[PDB]
Amino acid sequence: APTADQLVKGKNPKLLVLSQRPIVLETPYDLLVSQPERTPKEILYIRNNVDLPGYNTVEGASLDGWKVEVGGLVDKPFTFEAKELLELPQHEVTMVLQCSGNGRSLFQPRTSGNPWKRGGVGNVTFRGVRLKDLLEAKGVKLGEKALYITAHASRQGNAPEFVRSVPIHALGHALLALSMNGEPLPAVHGGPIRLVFPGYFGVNNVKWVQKIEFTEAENTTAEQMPRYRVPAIPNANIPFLPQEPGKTYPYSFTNSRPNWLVAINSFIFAPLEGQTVEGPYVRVEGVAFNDGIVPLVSVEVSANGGRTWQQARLERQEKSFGWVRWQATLYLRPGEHEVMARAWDAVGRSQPLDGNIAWNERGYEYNGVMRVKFTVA
Amino acid sequence: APTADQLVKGKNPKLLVLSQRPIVLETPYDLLVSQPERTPKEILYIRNNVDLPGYNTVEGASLDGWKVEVGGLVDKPFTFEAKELLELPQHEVTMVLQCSGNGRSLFQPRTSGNPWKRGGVGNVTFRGVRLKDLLEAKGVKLGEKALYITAHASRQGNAPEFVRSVPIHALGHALLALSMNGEPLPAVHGGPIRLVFPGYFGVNNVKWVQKIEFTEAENTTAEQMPRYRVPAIPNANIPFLPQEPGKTYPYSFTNSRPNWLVAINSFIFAPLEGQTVEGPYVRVEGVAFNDGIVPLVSVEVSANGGRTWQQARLERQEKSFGWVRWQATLYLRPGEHEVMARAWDAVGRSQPLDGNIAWNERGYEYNGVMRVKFTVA
Ligand code: MSS
Ligand code: MSS
Repeated sequence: APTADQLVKGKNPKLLVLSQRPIVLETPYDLLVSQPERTPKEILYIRNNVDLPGYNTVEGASLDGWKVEVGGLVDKPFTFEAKELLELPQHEVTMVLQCSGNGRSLFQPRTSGNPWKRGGVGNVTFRGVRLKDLLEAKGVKLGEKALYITAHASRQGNAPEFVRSVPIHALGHALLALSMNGEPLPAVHGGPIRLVFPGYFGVNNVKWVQKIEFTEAENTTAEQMPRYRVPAIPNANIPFLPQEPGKTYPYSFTNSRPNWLVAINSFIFAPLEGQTVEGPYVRVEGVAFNDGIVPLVSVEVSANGGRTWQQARLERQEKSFGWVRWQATLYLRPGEHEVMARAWDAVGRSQPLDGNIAWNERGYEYNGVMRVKFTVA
Repeated sequence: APTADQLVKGKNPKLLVLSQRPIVLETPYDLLVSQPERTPKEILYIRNNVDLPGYNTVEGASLDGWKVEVGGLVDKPFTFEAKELLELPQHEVTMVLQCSGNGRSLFQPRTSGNPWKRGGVGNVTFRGVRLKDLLEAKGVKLGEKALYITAHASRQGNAPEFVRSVPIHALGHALLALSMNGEPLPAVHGGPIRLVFPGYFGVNNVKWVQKIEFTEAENTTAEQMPRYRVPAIPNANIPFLPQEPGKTYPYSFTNSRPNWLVAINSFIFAPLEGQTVEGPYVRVEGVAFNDGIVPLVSVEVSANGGRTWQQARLERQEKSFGWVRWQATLYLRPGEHEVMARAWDAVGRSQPLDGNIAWNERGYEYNGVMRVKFTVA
């Protein structure tokens, strides 16, 4: 019954309320496509597993008294006040912030969790201090056994824990974010301080970060195992181990992998589903992205069910954690049509033609080839 | 100075001698493409790391007295005579047998190791007893901590060890091979008994198998670490972690993955490089394969540098560990042309447009898009 603006001060009233407690808001697709360069805080999706009491606003939060512990496998563990970061060199990164569960509702049969369509994604700029720059300023060196960064959320207001482990390789780009889109980081988006890992799924970008621990192993909390994992052959070159749709899987550390690197994807922004569009030359537009480790090589479109794929034009060629706009202009005769889009990156990653092959019981990492049916007048 | 037939009795004299000691023979490409359904023993490539004395023939070897130990994390370790397998249910599998290093010479700058072009591959049928069927017949159950199959070669004739670990998930298809292409398994191809893992690189298919050990960890031999590995983020969804070409990498268990699942690939068999072919309709032929876990979705060809990709026709649609033949008939005007081929499978795997992005100092897992330049008359 409450609208998004009543749950979170300053949110657009049209955001879809997937959950009140905890707070989960989805961007309507028509609103998402209206901001193809950068998703503003008024429409950016929300997914809390754990609400921090009083942080349910798009307004900034005070850094005053916000202490962060840095420990585990470092030579000299230390605590810093967030305000110290104001004096350190700052960097910004434009990145796709996407929920592990975005696309969940496209799996069949229905999976468990927030029933996202494609509105659990945004493209935003975070600004703050690189974690490696803070360690350098403090004169701290990582231990040889440090294989993970394990980030813990604040538990202020008697909140449950929220603990995520990412690979130590994420230290290269890890960012203590103080700002989003040039403004104070919204409280509801993890203000006053969020640890962001560019090119990693949203779950890993810990809002209200209070502890940063260098660990030899993945943390053993529920939020790390069995949740936020997909079936896999560990350290083998297959994106996931396909399973029978609808079957429960016995998740362990040794037969499943975490939601970490953002799955390669492309979204069609124009035309929209069921739209009538004019003339014979139809300009198909969208966005594409990967985990930012390598550049995209192509985004390709098919209007003949994959018999032929046509290279689209990309807005930029260089790799990015942020999405890249694309367009392909197709000659189409009047009547019903269907266009599909697929991304292809420099290490050969692409999208499955049938996204349901990735069926998993909590419905993570959907990246099936997007199809749009429309009419040419 | 010795020809292939002088190093290994019954090999075609035209095989390329890459190494005498140990024995490494490469199939010339024109000979490989001449057998597009099944590679015969007369032309099949050889790569020994460790020669077993007297096993340098295409002739079969006696099973008499060949004892295999099965141990580690099983309830009831046991030893069996290879001849026992004659009485057990047998299965056969057609599979791509490809060296980890196939394509090595296409990396730039030059890497270390056997300078394969594309002739370190064959498509063969192995027949014997599934390892899981032997465990079932013997009434043996795997321990909960069994995470690897660790296969040891015979050390008869004072030979050095050869020890490979694969994931326990490989138990599903693991095969104790007694025959190849309907004949006694050639001694030089691991007769009288070879443990084969369909869809895994050649290195893992241990010739002259003497011990099969279920282990909690990868073995710590030189042949497991640092050799036969590529840089990676362990348990993250990227086929490898790209590195600067020509730079030495500090391989460990925690920053690199083994050569395990066969990398998705496609080879163009017709036309051949620099060939003149007739008329306007050019029939491009080749083979494609992956690790057999999922079907291919398409093989696609481009004659315009990737601006458009055209779906080829596949010989078969069902998944296979063996290669699948494909053909695309292209309308081409007279003059110089270049055709590229790319495979795409059901989980979205494809090939990098520039294979050199995978540069690694021992030159493993090359799978760059193959290009063939030819003339249309
Ligand atoms: N602290 C914290 N953080 C955090 C959380 C919680 O709950 N808490 N969630 C997750 C998730 S889950 Mo799924 O994978 S997506 C997601 C994200 C979201 O973001 P935004 O809300 O800002 O949009 O966040 C992330 N982070
Ligand atoms: N026992 C044994 N096994 C074995 C060896 C040795 O040395 N030893 N080598 C490897 C390798 S390395 Mo590279 O990844 S390839 C390969 C293969 C081959 O096979 P053939 O010769 O039958 O073709 O084998 C495999 N196995």
